Amino acid sequence: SMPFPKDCSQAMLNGDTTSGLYTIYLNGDKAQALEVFCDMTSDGGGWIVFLRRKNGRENFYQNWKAYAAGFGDRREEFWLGLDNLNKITAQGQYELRVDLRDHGETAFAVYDKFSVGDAKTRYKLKVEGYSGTAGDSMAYHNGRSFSTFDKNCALSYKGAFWYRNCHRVNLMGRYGDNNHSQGVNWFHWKGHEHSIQFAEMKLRPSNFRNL
Ligand SMILES: Cc1nc(CN2CCC(CN)CC2)cs1
Repeated sequence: SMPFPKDCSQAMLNGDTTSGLYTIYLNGDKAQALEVFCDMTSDGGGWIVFLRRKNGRENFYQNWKAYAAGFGDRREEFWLGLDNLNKITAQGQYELRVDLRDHGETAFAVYDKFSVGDAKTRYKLKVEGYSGTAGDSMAYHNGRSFSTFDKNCALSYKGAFWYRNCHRVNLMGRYGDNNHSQGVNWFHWKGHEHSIQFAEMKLRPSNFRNL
């Protein structure tokens, strides 16, 4: 086992094949512990989950400081934090996976390259190299800074995201809200008048597939 695994891929290879809460260590530093939910089952596992929507119990209409730090219950609905995502994605080349489920239908998107810049970039999104069944709805968002109501699409749609003008992905939108562009949307799968029941965003090293 690795003593200070830097992501859920290093924590998995530690043999641990059950999804749930694990400690990772940013940059392998024992003083930078972070509790994360590891999805150890989806497409070979090793995924740090950083967003989960499943029941509408948690409020995602939150401010910059909340999006920077993270909020919620890692075992249920939560947001890991942009500062965490920046520090994880700085460690190497990561891939993004998005898992969606709504009334029994499932879809996914993988982006071979995923990074989140630091606070001086307003946590700029990079997403490249799409494959999947959900449809490439993140391309629209590529290179955009993060937006909250206090730093306007966030205000106008009551969510938070790497907004442009405004969105094709709104996974931090209002749960069960089928009003145009208000809900948990992935436009190229279910459009803007269909709020998705279940959504996860997760990351792991892009080289995991052949390590
Ligand atoms: C007493 C505290 N509550 C939190 C909330 N959230 C931040 C940790 C995690 C994101 N990195 C999701 C949950 C942090 S410290």
